Amino acid sequence: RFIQWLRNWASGRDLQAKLQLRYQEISKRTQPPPKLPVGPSHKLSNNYYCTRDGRREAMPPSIVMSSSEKKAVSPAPPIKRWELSQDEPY
Amino acid sequence: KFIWTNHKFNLSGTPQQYVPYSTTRKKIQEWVPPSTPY
Amino acid sequence: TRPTVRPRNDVAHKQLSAFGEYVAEILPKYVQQVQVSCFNELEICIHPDGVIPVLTFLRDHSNAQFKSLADLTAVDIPTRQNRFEIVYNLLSLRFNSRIRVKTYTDELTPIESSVPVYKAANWYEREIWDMFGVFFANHPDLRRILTDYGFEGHPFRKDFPLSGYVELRYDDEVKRVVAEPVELAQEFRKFDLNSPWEAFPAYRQPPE
Amino acid sequence: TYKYVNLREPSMDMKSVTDRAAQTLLWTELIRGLGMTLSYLFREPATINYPFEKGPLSPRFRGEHALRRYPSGEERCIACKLCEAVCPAQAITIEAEPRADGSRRTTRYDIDMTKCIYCGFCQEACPVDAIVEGPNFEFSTETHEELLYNKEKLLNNGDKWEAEIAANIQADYLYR
Amino acid sequence: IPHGKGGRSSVSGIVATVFGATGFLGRYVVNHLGRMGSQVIVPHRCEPYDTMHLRPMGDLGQIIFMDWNGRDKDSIRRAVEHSSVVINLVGREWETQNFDFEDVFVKIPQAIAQVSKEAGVEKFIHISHLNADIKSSSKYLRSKAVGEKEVRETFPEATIIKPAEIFGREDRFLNYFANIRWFGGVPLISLGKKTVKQPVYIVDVTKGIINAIKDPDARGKTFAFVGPSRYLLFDLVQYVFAVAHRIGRLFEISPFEPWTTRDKVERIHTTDKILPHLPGLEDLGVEATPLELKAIEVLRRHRTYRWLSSEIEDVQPAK
Amino acid sequence: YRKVRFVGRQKEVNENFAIDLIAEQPVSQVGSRVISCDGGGGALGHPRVYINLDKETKTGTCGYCGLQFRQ
Amino acid sequence: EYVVAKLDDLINWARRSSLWPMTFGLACCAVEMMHMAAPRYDMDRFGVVFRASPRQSDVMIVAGTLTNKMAPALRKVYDQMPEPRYVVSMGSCANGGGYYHYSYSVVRGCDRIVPVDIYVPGCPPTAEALLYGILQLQKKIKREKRLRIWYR
Amino acid sequence: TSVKPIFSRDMNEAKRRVRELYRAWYREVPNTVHLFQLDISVKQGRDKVREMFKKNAHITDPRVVDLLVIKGKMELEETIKVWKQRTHVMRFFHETEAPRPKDFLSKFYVGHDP
Ligand SMILES: NC(=O)c1ccc[n+]([C@@H]2O[C@H](COP(=O)([O-])OP(=O)(O)OC[C@H]3O[C@@H](n4cnc5c(N)ncnc54)[C@H](OP(=O)(O)O)[C@@H]3O)[C@@H](O)[C@H]2O)c1
Ligand code: SF4
Ligand code: SF4
Ligand code: SF4
Repeated sequence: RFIQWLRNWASGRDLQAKLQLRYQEISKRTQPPPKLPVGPSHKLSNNYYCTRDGRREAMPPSIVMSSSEKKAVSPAPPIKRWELSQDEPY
Repeated sequence: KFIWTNHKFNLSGTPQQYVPYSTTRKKIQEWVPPSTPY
Repeated sequence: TRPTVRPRNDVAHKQLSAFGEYVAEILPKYVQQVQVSCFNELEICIHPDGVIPVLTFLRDHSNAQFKSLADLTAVDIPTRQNRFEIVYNLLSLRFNSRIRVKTYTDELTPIESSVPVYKAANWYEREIWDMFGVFFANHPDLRRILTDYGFEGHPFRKDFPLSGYVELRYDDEVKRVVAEPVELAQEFRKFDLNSPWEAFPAYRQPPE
Repeated sequence: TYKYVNLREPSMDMKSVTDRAAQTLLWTELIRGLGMTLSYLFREPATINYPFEKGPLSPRFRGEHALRRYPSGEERCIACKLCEAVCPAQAITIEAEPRADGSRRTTRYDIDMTKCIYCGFCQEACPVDAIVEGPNFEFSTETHEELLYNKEKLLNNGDKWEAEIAANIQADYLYR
Repeated sequence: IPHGKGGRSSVSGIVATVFGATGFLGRYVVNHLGRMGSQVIVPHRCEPYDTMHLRPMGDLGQIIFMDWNGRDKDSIRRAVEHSSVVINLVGREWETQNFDFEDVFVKIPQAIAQVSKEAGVEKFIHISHLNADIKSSSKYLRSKAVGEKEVRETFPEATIIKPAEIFGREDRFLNYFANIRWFGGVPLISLGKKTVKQPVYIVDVTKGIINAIKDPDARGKTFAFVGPSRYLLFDLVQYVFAVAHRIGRLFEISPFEPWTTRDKVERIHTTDKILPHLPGLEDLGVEATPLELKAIEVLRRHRTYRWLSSEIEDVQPAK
Repeated sequence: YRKVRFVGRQKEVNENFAIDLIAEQPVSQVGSRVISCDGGGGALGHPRVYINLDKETKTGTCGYCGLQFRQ
Repeated sequence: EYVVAKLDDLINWARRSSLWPMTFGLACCAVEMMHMAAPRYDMDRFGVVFRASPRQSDVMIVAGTLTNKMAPALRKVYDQMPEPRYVVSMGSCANGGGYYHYSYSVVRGCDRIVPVDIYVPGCPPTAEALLYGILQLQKKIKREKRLRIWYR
Repeated sequence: TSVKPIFSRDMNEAKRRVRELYRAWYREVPNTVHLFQLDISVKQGRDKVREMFKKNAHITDPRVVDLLVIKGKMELEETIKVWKQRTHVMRFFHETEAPRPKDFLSKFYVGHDP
């Protein structure tokens, strides 16, 4: 009609992606009962606390404090640069 | 059961605004003096 | 142990042993302790004398850059006999690392501003004067930020009862908004959560 | 990696520079969008016409409080003093004292409705599964003498709809 | 029984009631009971919204409102039944087109001197005026000195009060002047003779009550309220132009709330300083407040900045 | 003294009372020794607790549940 | 005689049907005010046009948290408003202060500073129990300016 | 005690200092008293200043007497300018607050165990 392409005379054209989704193509509801699995070492006869151990780990290891061919060691290697990452990088 | 029949509202003064109160038993239970005789 | 326990990495912990070995080597007039946090971070315990000095060495060098100052802060500990604490925190852009610099103090002893070394300690030093009470000398400006114009208590230290000492309320008897002592409508209940048995053996305090 | 934006140079030749002098002086741009991309009004408005129509929600929503009771009623709350002790804001206030038979229940239960920050920490600590955030935004009365709740305001406010509540949990309780 | 400290959210054991307590005086008393702790039951007549500017006065659950008429003998009996002290400021200026004004100082102060006496109030209180004398004056000033006679019969314990001409903040006494931009200031009556009265500052009166509110030991024994020094001059009407550098109304406007070409003009010049033997103030003290210093505040006009005020007064004589 | 606050406000109070609403229950029986008290339906109700009724005539309703229970 | 009480079906229907609310953005609650003037629930054009200058308003609104240093500012602004003014707080922090109610630098409650009328309760009230809180205030004018002139 | 003092050295330059900024206060009370459009007897404004400076009298030490100053040196920034709106100032002179008994027998009838 005469108002359909006058919406298409600007901003290119869409007619597929449209702001209000109001029409169909949505998700309906939660129909199914789900079941959430428990995997991670949940079983018996083996899983034994004191091998899984999340916590109980030591105090911060010291270094020489009060009471040699050094290369001027830096804390780590310096950073190598980045690419220019072809996408349309200009 | 144990739920209503019709309904109510959130009303500003209905007259009933419910204006809450305290729900508890008394506290220190003051002493009563003795009666008429000396 | 693997599935739920955070996998460690050694390499990061070898170097930050070295590179921190020798900044107790080349500035021994100042640095009084150094160590390695088990997560691969460093803490340099420095006398209050060097503050402008040490950073300035950390300010430029070809073996340690540390140009980016991230976080200045404080902690205030009673029963440390010198109350407060500073912690500077600096990122060296080239070498990808964090090295924190701890310097103690008191209220009365001044500490000297870091402002000519970095211009980003401009605010972070105005603040602390409000909260804890530490007084930074030779600071281009010293004023009141984060707080109202009335608080004479310097709150975040450990003696300020949470609700401050004056509630506020407006009355129409004249035309101001005036200040009457604090009167609450609920106690602020104090619960008590600290459970016995000392679940941590590794941190076990000295036997005594 | 990287990218470089706003790094370009004009071409500098008389086939181009007309195209940039047919732009400044004739306004061939600046009518491109707002001569057009504005209109483009011909789309259906999006409005939820409020007093009648209303918008979406989910079964996990949070809101006005309740206290359920089983079939023939027990006042499901046992006064175990938990939904009180995880409360960040410290709204809750509970005072038990042994009821006549000897089963324990409450006396005062008061949720302040100003302090409550709407966690979802008091829906999730109750082991006997009593106290439940309702899905109705009925609120807004005209006096702060009010919103403080007692016990016997809550129960009704939670027996006014239990057809709403008792059908949400049985969607949601299979996940947690 | 009094607990704790008198700041706010405290007790201090006294209930009260204050009738009236909307216009100038009553608003300014309750504000001194919304601090030391109380239970101030303030009723009011017709005004739903004019009473709000009051509410941030008591902390929470202290002051509480009712509705009443006052010619119904029940409306005063439903409230007071629980009370300790009850004062009464009620009454006003000009005769109403509805209330005939004759007994509103007679029947009303008695209508609340009904079951209050019966029901077991105590330390009941009422107001008088320094200038009201049962000799012939003044048509409004009269009927007020009847209450001192007629009403005192009931409730042998009163400690009924007798203050002077008062100057507040929003008050209408000293404000009738300086509203007088007009064909000119014409004193009353074009004579500089008997001005002025004892102009006590509204704080001291409203600090008197709450000083007698549990005094103790003033009941039946009436007091009168000293002014500052000393009497005063004509200059008071010049003093107005010395510094000034020259509820439930309506939607649009009213029909009559005038300057009243009636008692009003002659009520201000009635002077009659009266008996010293009344205790009457420092005993109930400790308060007395001047004029020269406290009259800038309440007076602010179209300069709003300049003051530079050096001019004072002796007393003046008869002093 | 306190009682002048709800004047005209109609004083919300609880029409029903559970102080005892319990005793109207047909106190059950089993014919066995110890029982499972999980109430009000599975996984909505008190945690499972097992009570012993051997007295003569009594029971024990676990005290979460309240509902009069015995053999 | 009866003309007055029929007149207040005009003036007491005019002031309730056009409101010019000020707002205070301060804290989280401001965003769930905006969405009242966004098109979903459309505040304006249901009779209430949104923010104007301090002088022209009727109903000011307090969002957010009121520290010490903001109290001297509010009190002043509430004054200048014309006569037919109200104060409708909202959010759990104008009612007794959300949390922060035990802090040092937060005024406790914002009723203490002004004579507040209607309340609303919760971090952000859900952009609904806002409007539900106004359709209280357009129903909280049942009052009559009759029976002050015309009784006493 | 060995720590560097702040400004003063012992008690004299110090007690030259407190004498000093007194006048900056004493010379400027009143320019404000017309500026905020607050009304008081200008002599009050010269009583409080002299009421405060006499308050902390027992101070035995430098670096305390310098500490207090650094507060006092500030305020003249805000007040001599306008960073306060009438209600950060007048709070010095407490108008509304009902009196404290401070005597004995006036306590014993009001309040428990102070
Ligand atoms: N002590 C003094 O210096 C002095 C000076 C002048 C006059 N007075 C008298 O002492 C008291 C001071 O009054 P004021 O300064 O506050 O001025 P006011 O304008 O008379 O205040 C009285 C308030 O109570 C209301 N009122 C009038 N008659 C009433 C009645 N029978 N019952 C209930 N309310 C009534 C008035 O109108 P509404 O009914 O609408 O509330 C007004 O709201 C008054 O009795 C006054 O006549 C004293
Ligand atoms: S509901 Fe859960 S938490 Fe709240 S009281 Fe009853 S038991 Fe204790
Ligand atoms: S609702 Fe949120 S805030 Fe109110 S109690 Fe439960 S958790 Fe604490
Ligand atoms: S919760 Fe407290 S902070 Fe978050 S919005 Fe409501 S009021 Fe502002």
